[PDB]
Amino acid sequence: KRMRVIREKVDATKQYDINEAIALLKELATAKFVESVDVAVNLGIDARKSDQNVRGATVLPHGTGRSVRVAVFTQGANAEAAKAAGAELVGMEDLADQIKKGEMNFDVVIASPDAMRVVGQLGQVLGPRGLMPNPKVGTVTPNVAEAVKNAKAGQVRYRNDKNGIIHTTIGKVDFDADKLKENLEALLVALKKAKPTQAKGVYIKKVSISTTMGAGVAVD
Amino acid sequence: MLVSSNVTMQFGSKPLFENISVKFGGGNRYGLIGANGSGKSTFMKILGGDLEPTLGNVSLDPNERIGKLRQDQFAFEEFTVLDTVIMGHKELWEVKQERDRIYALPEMSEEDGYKVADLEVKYGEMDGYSAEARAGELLLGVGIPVEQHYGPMSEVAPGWKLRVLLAQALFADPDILLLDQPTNNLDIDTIRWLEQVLNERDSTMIIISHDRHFLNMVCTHMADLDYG
Amino acid sequence: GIREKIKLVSSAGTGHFYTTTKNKRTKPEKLELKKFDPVVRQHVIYKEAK
Amino acid sequence: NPFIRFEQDKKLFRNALEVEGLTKGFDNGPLFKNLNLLLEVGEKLAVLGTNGVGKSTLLKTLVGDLQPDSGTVKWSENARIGYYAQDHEYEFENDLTVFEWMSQWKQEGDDEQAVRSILGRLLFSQDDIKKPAKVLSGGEKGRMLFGKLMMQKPNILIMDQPTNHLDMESIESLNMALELYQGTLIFVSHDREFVSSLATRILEITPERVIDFSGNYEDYLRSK
RNA sequence: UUGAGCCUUGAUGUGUAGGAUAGGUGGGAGGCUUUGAAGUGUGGACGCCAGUCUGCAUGGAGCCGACCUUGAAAUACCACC
Ligand SMILES: Nc1ncnc2c1ncn2[C@@H]1O[C@H](COP(=O)(O)OP(=O)(O)OP(=O)(O)O)[C@@H](O)[C@H]1O
Ligand SMILES: Nc1ncnc2c1ncn2[C@@H]1O[C@H](COP(=O)(O)OP(=O)(O)OP(=O)(O)O)[C@@H](O)[C@H]1O
Ligand code: NA
Ligand code: NA
Repeated sequence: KRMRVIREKVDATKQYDINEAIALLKELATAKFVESVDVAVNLGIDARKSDQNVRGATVLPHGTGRSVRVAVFTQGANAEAAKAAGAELVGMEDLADQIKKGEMNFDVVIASPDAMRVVGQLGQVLGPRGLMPNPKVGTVTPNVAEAVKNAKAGQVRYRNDKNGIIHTTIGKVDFDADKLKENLEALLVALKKAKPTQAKGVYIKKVSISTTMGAGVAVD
Repeated sequence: MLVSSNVTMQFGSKPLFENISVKFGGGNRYGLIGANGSGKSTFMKILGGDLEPTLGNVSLDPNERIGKLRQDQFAFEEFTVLDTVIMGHKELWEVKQERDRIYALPEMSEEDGYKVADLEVKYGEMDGYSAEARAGELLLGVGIPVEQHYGPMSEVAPGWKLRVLLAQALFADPDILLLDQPTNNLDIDTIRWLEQVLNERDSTMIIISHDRHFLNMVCTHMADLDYG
Repeated sequence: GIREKIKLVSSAGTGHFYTTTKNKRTKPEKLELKKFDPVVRQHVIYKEAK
Repeated sequence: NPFIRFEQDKKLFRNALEVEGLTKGFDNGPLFKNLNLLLEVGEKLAVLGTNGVGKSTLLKTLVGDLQPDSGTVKWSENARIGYYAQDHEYEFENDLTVFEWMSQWKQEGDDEQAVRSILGRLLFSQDDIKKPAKVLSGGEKGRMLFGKLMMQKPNILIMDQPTNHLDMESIESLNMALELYQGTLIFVSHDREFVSSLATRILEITPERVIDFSGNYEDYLRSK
């Protein structure tokens, strides 16, 4: 059906325009869903080399569309600040080992040096799917209030595959085509600024914006 | 391709091998021969980079994970059967041993918070979530069943100690330098299992065995190290 | 002839070296001597490296 | 070719081993049960099997550092046993020179010769008789063990796996030394044309049936 | 006829613990099924020989996903390779 009609309706060989593609993605509208669309950029890097990995984040003016349980698992000043800053819980070891198994999961996890219990409380399951606090990502910092403020402001994080293609949360289809621009360009600018100095050759070749249920198109 | 550039080593008061230089690279298997007491294992250590020569340079490959087998099949007797294989990969084993200083140190500092935050991330990059998942399956593939995975290495017959020490080198392995692989002499069934394993997979290898028939059936070159 | 030539490179950071001779086959062992280093104008330690 | 020659301190006559029942076990059902056999001052009886059968632990029980669950082994009252272990790391330790290690043996010998001479008969010089014992490599350590056996001069050589790290030029030197040796020995080497070279009383060992003494072991492999 | 490089398409891929031959990257829980199904009979090829797999009419429109032993989550799909 859709997989056999959209294939002939939209051609991925021709490189579309930003304005045409943002409209076409919303124009597909085959199945009914929240339609949380995303992107995929083919970075020119050697992910084989450890230093050319690009794990980072950027604060977006549209966030992700949903709030998570961004709590600071470090008892003390950071946890006290986060509790009033609007986390999902407080920082304690009752939910790290005795509750780390019973409790299913949260959205995010920040850390502080006051009680670095979360460094082992997650163990293998808590951060096995990407829940550990990145020291370079800023999650594990003393400023629990600042971390909670950034999490409320909507700092979206991105990583790399084993070949160097970045895909990450960018926003829902409920945000208009005009609003898509200050998300796409903001993410691209942040990635360009944070690009490693050891990036030989052309480091951006192909941007493809895709739907959760639909396909993807070559934007530029 | 790893290259030796005028390598000399002087043990005692007379040079062992004088100003050697040769190129290793490709899907070939440079088995090397030499009388005991004359280079061989020392040259293998130089190539691996564990020991530096008195003159010359290793001219190492950039990050191609030299995977090695040692001469001693009894040097591992306290680390368990499932511990040796996971310790084969350096950057994983070192990070694991350092991260093991969390549950054993009841005091954490501000810098230590950053360090525990980033070492777990490095562990995730190095696949610590599957570090023990990728080891038991290889250990079963070589022919070591489950019942002795967590048992100590001491309670293993040496013909299987070698079977596990070989698997210790099988973690994303180009450029495997195998020291004396026989000794603790394999039956011959284990020897043919070895030869099929070695000559089926494609990589650059350096054998040092003394078995003429095994070397005939395996290797294509002979990097003899005899006179100087 | 039999005594080879060696240079004691200074350990004060500057590029300076005294050159002497050493019997190179009794045992490999670098020479450590405290010799004057004119560039820094002090008596520093001199480790050998040819 | 390292010139190695095994002498005999005192010649025993009647018979040496005379073992009745061992039944040694570690974790599973005993690797063997009876193994009743005699020696009669013979030669070898090249114990052999597959990897993990328990030939090394059988030799351990015979040499007495491990005792069976219940049984008797006993040796002749004049029996002097030289032992070459499968793994020898408890020996090359305590940071001695080659000279000191080789001199810690010997019965009544001058410090300068008959101990610095047995070293030179097997590929060692003045520049090597001062390097530490714990640094030699493989075949050199095995050769040092051979030298200690040559100086101890034992009647019965247990010699677990002698051909491990040898040169393929020391292998036949040891072969000739063993076939010219006039004492009693056992050995569990897995080599084909070593057992085929000199074995007479070959004893195979299996989890169920322990065969013994077909002959040259060529007739053994022919009957099998 | 046999190599090497590229484009496109189609096949292609377990454990230790299983209802199951799970590549990650995590986006998500509701799509997928009738531009004819659930399952039935017909076999190609591959096959850590258990199974995937696709030409095929008829039979006519249920299945899947979630929970779940688990290091991981499931051809609920898609993009990136
Ligand atoms: N650290 C050392 N210091 C001094 N001499 C050494 C050292 N290591 C080894 N030797 C000696 O120098 C030579 C180098 O030994 P090496 O380990 O290279 O032997 P090898 O040829 O690999 O032997 P084998 O065939 O038995 O494995 C040997 O003769 C040894 O006795
Ligand atoms: N200390 C021990 N504890 C438990 N099991 C042991 C112990 N020592 C040996 N075994 C077991 O006994 C069997 C034989 O051990 P042994 O060391 O005698 O081997 P082998 O047959 O001589 O083989 P190889 O010399 O080639 O290693 C093996 O199954 C081994 O796991
Ligand atoms: Na060696
Ligand atoms: Na043995």
